[PDB]
Amino acid sequence: MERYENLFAQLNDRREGAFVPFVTLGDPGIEQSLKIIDTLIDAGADALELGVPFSDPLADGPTIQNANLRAFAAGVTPAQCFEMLALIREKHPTIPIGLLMYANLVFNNGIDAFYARCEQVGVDSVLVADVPVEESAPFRQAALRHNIAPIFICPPNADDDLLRQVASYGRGYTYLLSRSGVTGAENRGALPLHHLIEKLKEYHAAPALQGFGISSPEQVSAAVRAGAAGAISGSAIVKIIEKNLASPKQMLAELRSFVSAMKAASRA
Amino acid sequence: TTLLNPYFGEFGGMYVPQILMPALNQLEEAFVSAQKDPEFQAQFADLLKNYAGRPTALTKCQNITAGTRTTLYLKREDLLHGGAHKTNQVLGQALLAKRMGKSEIIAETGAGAHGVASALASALLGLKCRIYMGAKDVERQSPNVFRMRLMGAEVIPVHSGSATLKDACNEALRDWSGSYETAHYMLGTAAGPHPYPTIVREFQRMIGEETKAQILDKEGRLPDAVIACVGGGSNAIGMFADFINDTSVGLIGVEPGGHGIETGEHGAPLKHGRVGIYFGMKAPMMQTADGQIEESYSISAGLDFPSVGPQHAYLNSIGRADYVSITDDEALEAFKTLCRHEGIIPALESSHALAHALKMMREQPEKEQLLVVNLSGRGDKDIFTVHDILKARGE
Ligand SMILES: O=P(O)(O)OCCNS(=O)(=O)c1ccc(OC(F)(F)F)cc1
Ligand SMILES: C=C(/N=C/c1c(COP(=O)(O)O)cnc(C)c1O)C(=O)O
Ligand SMILES: [Cl-]
Ligand SMILES: [Cl-]
Ligand SMILES: [Cl-]
Ligand SMILES: [Cl-]
Ligand SMILES: [Cl-]
Ligand SMILES: [Cs+]
Ligand SMILES: [Cs+]
Repeated sequence: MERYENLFAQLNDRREGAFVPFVTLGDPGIEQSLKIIDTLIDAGADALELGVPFSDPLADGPTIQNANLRAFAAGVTPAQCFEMLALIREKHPTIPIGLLMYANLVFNNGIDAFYARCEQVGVDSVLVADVPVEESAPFRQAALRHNIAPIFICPPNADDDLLRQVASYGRGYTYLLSRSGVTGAENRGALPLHHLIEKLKEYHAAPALQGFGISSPEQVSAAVRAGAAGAISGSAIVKIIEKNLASPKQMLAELRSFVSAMKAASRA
Repeated sequence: TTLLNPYFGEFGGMYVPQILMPALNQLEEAFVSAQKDPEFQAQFADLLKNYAGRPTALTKCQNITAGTRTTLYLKREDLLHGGAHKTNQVLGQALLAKRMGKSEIIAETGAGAHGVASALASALLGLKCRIYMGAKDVERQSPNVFRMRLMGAEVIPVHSGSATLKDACNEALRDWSGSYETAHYMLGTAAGPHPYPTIVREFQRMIGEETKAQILDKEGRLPDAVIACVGGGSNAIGMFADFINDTSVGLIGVEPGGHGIETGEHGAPLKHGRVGIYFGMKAPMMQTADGQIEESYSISAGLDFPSVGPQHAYLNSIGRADYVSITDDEALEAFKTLCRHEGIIPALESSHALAHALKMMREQPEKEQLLVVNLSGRGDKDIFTVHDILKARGE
């Protein structure tokens, strides 16, 4: 969890927001995914959000559904994902790495054993998309025992009780949801979130990253201007992978151009 | 926090994205309030009696038990308006949707019987109904697609994954997570996140209450066992609930064996799966060794689902209820037997329950036993699929 603390301290010094891409590990294959991730980092990614392919990702829209499917077509398993995470950490000692999990993959062979493996490969946070705060106790306890930040969701319909819980329970960063619905670049968030950002800061929550529907540099700037510590973009990144499956070279060139632009938008 | 216990032992819970928790809490509050509201209860009772036709008959077989000491009654949910037990709890949930000010209904359907129930209640009560249905089921349960569309509902084919009930369930939840302010998710079985397993049971429990009163009137005693097929668990928990405290009454749930348990092409997670977390609930799952949710298989679209409701997992764990499986071929033979020797065309789902009852009788034909099968629906949706299968044999 300390890699996030170090990142946000450095970004605060430079009056900078964080830009955090999401991709599915192993999409479209293990080798190309590792190259994709190296390009995301070289182009300016401040941290990573990394999905482990799951059979039924019910918080994801079609773009990331298809990313999961491509990884499965390449035979990618959670065990291979942990192999990949070790290789990423070996190359990149300081970048914060957060996993996007669904509950059954964490629960399957023991919750404690899952977070132990996260600690052994050098993961910094885990977000379990289908575990609300009300069900979170064994997950967040296991995370903290293994020095893993448990990532909580602050939705736009959050009441005061929820803001206080996520501020107290969370570590690393607070996930500020742009909108209702599932992941996807096509639906862009509607209501401003200034109130929630300010309450989270009042309650000493982990710094807020906005996500869902962030697909353009203007949206990244707007998140920072509204007071958030940064922004996460997944479907817009994955769309570049989908569009360039037959040209891996062009795929990385467009990913680099997009990430650098999205990162530039986070700089004051 | 919740008003009611979300768990049955270790099973159950509310494993949904945080965004959906206010909708679940709102639904739970509306349910608790409605259960105390005499006006809601009277409207629900009125619809069940004068619109749906309750109470349903309890029919004594006679031909198919001849030469044995089994007495077999069928609880005739096939006679309910819509053609299946699904109508009972749809009427209650539709009233809940209106109580919460929702104007739209989302539903999943496999057999199409819950889709038809959702469409007819939405037509009656003024709701705009959209129904997700796997594309395989759109074909093999096609009569219910025609019925849904003729009542004005939107039927959305789902081509993803196995293109069956699980995949429809995924799309329904994904939709709800972005539309819950206006749409109520009318989940069709006793599964999913709390409060659905509780609501669905309470809105189906008249099945077992009527059965108890009817058996006592006709036989002067409780049944030895009540038998029901188990997809997500609604018709079985509806039959079981009023008998749970009558410890002499066996509670037998029948999961689909598909092509045979040993083939892995089945829908029997309660006896052949492993506890996991999916579709909002901690419950037995068909899953791979590393925790991917599998695809199920059954000849019967209504049972073709890789999990089961949490109260059944709990009743099994403590030994109060016993669960078994019946294969495609066993279900088909029971379907033919009921058509030809009692003049009732059963749903293929319900045929799994009947097949196990006929096995209990045939295996021990001198055992005196008084049995009730929940005949959860009629087989009009299955006649073209079954006819094709039998024609390909010869029969
Ligand atoms: O840019 P988009 O719209 O594709 O957003 C994708 C971001 N990916 S992620 O791992 O942060 C992410 C975060 C939360 C999710 O569900 C939950 F909110 F319920 F937890 C799902 C994915
Ligand atoms: C899956 C559906 N129904 C299932 C069903 C079932 C299995 O569902 P429950 O376990 O919830 O009763 C049993 N009997 C009939 C007539 C059914 O239609 C559906 O119509 O969507
Ligand atoms: Cl491939
Ligand atoms: Cl904190
Ligand atoms: Cl009541
Ligand atoms: Cl329509
Ligand atoms: Cl009484
Ligand atoms: Cs008999
Ligand atoms: Cs099932």
